[PDB]
Amino acid sequence: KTKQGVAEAAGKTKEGVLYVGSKTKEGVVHGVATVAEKTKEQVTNVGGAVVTGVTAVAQKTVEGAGSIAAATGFVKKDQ
Amino acid sequence: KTKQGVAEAAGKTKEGVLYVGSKTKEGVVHGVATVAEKTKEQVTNVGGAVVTGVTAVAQKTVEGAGSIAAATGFVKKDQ
Amino acid sequence: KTKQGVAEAAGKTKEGVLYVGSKTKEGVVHGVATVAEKTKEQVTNVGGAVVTGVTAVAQKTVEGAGSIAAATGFVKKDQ
Amino acid sequence: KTKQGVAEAAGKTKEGVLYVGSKTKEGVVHGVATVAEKTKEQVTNVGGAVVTGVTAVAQKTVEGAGSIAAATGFVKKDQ
Amino acid sequence: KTKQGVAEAAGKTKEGVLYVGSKTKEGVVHGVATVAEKTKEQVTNVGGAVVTGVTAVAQKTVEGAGSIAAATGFVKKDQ
Amino acid sequence: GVVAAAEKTKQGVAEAAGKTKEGVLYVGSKTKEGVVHGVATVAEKTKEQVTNVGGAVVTGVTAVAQKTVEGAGSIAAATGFVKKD
Amino acid sequence: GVVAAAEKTKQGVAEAAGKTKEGVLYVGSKTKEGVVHGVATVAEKTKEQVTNVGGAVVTGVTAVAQKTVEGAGSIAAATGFVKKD
Amino acid sequence: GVVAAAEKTKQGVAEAAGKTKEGVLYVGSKTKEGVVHGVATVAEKTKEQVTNVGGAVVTGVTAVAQKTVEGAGSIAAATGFVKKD
Amino acid sequence: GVVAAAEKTKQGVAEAAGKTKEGVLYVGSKTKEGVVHGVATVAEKTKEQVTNVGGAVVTGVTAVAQKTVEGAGSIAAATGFVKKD
Amino acid sequence: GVVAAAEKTKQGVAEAAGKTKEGVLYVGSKTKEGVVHGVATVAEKTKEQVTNVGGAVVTGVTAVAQKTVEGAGSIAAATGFVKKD
Ligand SMILES: Cc1cccc(C)c1NC(=O)Cn1nc(Cc2ccccc2)c2ccccc2c1=O
Ligand SMILES: Cc1cccc(C)c1NC(=O)Cn1nc(Cc2ccccc2)c2ccccc2c1=O
Ligand SMILES: Cc1cccc(C)c1NC(=O)Cn1nc(Cc2ccccc2)c2ccccc2c1=O
Ligand SMILES: Cc1cccc(C)c1NC(=O)Cn1nc(Cc2ccccc2)c2ccccc2c1=O
Ligand SMILES: Cc1cccc(C)c1NC(=O)Cn1nc(Cc2ccccc2)c2ccccc2c1=O
Repeated sequence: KTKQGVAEAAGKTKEGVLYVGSKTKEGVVHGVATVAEKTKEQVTNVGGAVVTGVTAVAQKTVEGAGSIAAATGFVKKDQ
Repeated sequence: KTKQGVAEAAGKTKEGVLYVGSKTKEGVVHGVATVAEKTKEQVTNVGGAVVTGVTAVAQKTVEGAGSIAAATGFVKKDQ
Repeated sequence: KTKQGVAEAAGKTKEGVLYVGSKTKEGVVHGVATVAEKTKEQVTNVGGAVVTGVTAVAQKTVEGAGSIAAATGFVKKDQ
Repeated sequence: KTKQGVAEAAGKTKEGVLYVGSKTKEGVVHGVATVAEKTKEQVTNVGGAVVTGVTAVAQKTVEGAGSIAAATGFVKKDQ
Repeated sequence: KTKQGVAEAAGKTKEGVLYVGSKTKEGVVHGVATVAEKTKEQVTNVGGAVVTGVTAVAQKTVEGAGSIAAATGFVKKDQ
Repeated sequence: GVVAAAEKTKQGVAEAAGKTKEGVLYVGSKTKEGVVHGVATVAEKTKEQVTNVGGAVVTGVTAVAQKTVEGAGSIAAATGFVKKD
Repeated sequence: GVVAAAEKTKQGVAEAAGKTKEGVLYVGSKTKEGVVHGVATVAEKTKEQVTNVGGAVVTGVTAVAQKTVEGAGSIAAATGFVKKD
Repeated sequence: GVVAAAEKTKQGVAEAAGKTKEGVLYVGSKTKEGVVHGVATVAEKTKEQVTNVGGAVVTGVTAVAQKTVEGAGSIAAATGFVKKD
Repeated sequence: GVVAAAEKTKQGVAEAAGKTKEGVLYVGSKTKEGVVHGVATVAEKTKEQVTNVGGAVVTGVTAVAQKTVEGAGSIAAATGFVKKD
Repeated sequence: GVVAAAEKTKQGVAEAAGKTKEGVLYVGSKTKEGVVHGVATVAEKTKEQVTNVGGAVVTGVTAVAQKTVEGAGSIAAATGFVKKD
């Protein structure tokens, strides 16, 4: 037997009100807020990569080796 | 046996009100907010990549190796 | 036996009100909001890629290796 | 037997109100806020990588070796 | 038997109100706030990497050797 | 006098505003005004006797949520001789 | 007098504003005004006797949440002779 | 007099503002005004007797949350002869 | 007189502001105004007798949270002859 | 007179401000104004007798949290003849 990332809840009663709940979060992006007010941005690009926005990436994988969740704003010239 | 990312809930009663609930979240992007007010953006691009918007990516995979969830704003010139 | 990303809920009673619920979320994008007010955008592009909008991608796959969920705003010139 | 990252809760009563709950968070990005007001940004790029935005990456993997969660703003010229 | 990162809670009563809860956090980034007001940034880049934004990365892995959670703003020219 | 000009350009934007007043805006926000959440009551053997003569009585398990803009919110009001001239 | 100019450019933006007043804005925020959360009561054998004559009485398990803008929020008010001229 | 100019450039921005007044803004924030959270009461054998004549009485398990802007928030008010001229 | 200029550049920004007044802003902050949290009461055998004549009485387990801007917050007020001219 | 200039540059920023007044800002901060936290009371056999005539009485387990801006916060006020001219 093997348990990994398991949320367990048990409750027992005879008379009254009983509440049982279980929650699980794996690879979750929650609550991203961005505000830009009266912002000046001047970009001159020649063959490059420029990133100025908002990026939110959430990845969950099982039995995955070598995976990349995010790769933002890069120049790759492998030979 | 093997349990991975399992949410379990059990409840028992005789008289009254009983509530049982279970929730699971895997690779979930939740709550992304962006505001731009009176923002000036001037972009000149010659053969490059420029990203200024909002990107939200959520990926869930099983038995997947080498997967890329997001690749935003890049220049690739592999030989 | 093998359990992965399983939400389980069980309830038992004799008299009264009983509520049982189970929810599962895998590769889900939820709640993306964007506002642009009085925003000036000037873009000059010559052979490149420019992205300024809103992108929301959700991907769920099983037994998929090398999959890419999102690839936004890139220049590819592989040889 | 083996337990890893397991949240367990148990409750028992006879009469009254009983509440049982369990929560689990693995690889979760929560609560990212950014504000830019009256900000001036001038960028000149020639074959490089410039990143000025907001990046939020959350990755959860099982049996994954060599995985990279985030790789932002880099130049790679491997031979 | 082996327990690692396990949150356990148990409660027992006869009459009254009983509350049982368990929480677990592994590889979680919480509460990142950044404010830039009237900030001037001038960047000239020629073949390099410049990073000025906000980066929040959270990674949780099991049986993963050699994994890199974040690699921001670097130049790699391995031979 | 407010003047905005743009001459001899390739892409030009010229905006002029005399007076401007911004407003209220919500983006991905949650609000709760006058909200009752999660009330649980258990009673086994309760004896209640009420003798009310010309008054307001509130008895039992009561869960009241009120949201008022230009009025009054009351639960029990035993008044008299209310006049507006 | 407010003047903004931009001449002999490739990309030019010229904005002029006389008077500006910003507003209220919420981005990914949560608010709670007058919220009752998580009330649990257990009673076994309670005896209650109420004799009310011309008054306001609040009895029992009471959970009240009120949110008022331009009015008064009251639970029990036994008044008299309320006039507005 | 407020003047902003930009001449002989490739990318040029010129903004001029006479008077500016910023506003209130919330980004990823939580607020709690008048919030009652986590009230638990256990009673076994309680005897209550109330004899009210022309007054306001609050009895029992009471959980009140109030949020008022331009008014008064009261729980028990036994007044009289309220007039506005 | 406020003047801002930028001439003979490749990337140029020129902003001029006469008068500026910043505002209030919250970023990733939490606020608690008038909050009651975590109240637990246990009573076994309590005897209560109340005889109220023309007054305000608050009895029992009471949890009150109030947040007022331009008004008064009271729990028990037994007044009389309230007038505004 | 406030003048800012930038001439013969590659990247140039010129900002001029006559009068500036900063505001209040919170970044990752927590505030608690009028907060009651963690009140536990245990009573076994308590006898209470109250005889109130034209007054304000507060009795029992009381947990009150108040936050007021432009008003008064009172718990028990037995006054009379309140007038404003
Ligand atoms: C709630 C309650 C119960 C029992 C005793 C009382 C005093 C109250 N309070 C109020 O009625 C508050 N009020 N008063 C007035 C003015 C008015 C009232 C009665 C007769 C003539 C004029 C009013 C007018 C227009 C729209 C709303 C309202 C309002 O809401
Ligand atoms: C809540 C309550 C219960 C019992 C006893 C009292 C005194 C109160 N308090 C109030 O009624 C407060 N109030 N007063 C007025 C003015 C007014 C009241 C009555 C008659 C004529 C004029 C009012 C007018 C318009 C909209 C709201 C309101 C308001 O809310
Ligand atoms: C809550 C309560 C219970 C019992 C006894 C009292 C004194 C109070 N307090 C108040 O009514 C406070 N108040 N007063 C006034 C003015 C006014 C009141 C009554 C009659 C005529 C005018 C008012 C007007 C408009 C909107 C709100 C309000 C308000 O809220
Ligand atoms: C809470 C309470 C209970 C019992 C006894 C008292 C004195 C109080 N206190 C107050 O009513 C405070 N107050 N007063 C006034 C002015 C006013 C009051 C009554 C009649 C005519 C005018 C008022 C006007 C407009 C909006 C709010 C308010 C307010 O809040
Ligand atoms: C809380 C309380 C209980 C019982 C006895 C008293 C004296 C108090 N204190 C106050 O009412 C304080 N107060 N006074 C006034 C002025 C005023 C009051 C009554 C009648 C006419 C005018 C007021 C006006 C507008 C908004 C708020 C308020 C306020 O809050």
